[PDB]
Amino acid sequence: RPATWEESEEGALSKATKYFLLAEMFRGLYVVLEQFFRAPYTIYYPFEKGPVSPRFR
Amino acid sequence: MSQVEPGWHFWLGYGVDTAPCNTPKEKLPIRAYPYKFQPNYTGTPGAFVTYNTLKPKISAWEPVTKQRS
Repeated sequence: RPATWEESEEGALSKATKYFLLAEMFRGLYVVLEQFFRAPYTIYYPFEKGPVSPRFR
Repeated sequence: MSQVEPGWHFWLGYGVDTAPCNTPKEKLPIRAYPYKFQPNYTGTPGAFVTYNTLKPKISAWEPVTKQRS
């Protein structure tokens, strides 16, 4: 059955803090920022080539 | 990238672990003709001009005349 606002295992003030302070949104911002400090995948093409196989057509 | 000789075009590309510098003598191709490396010449006078390797299928008559004797 759907769950009403009663039968809630989360207080109103706590979910209001998550509402006003944008919790998941800051978490997404941080997950994007973690990539800022990771190695870029980019290969400089005219000077470095990509993967080729014997079967290539 | 057309200026990269073959063999290196494969080594550069992670196809073979051994360069054509360090390849054995037996894996190298045998050539009875001189090797000429020519890169892509597009945008230049050296661009490839395609043509028909054949001649016309129907050969015409070269007219020759005879007199009424």
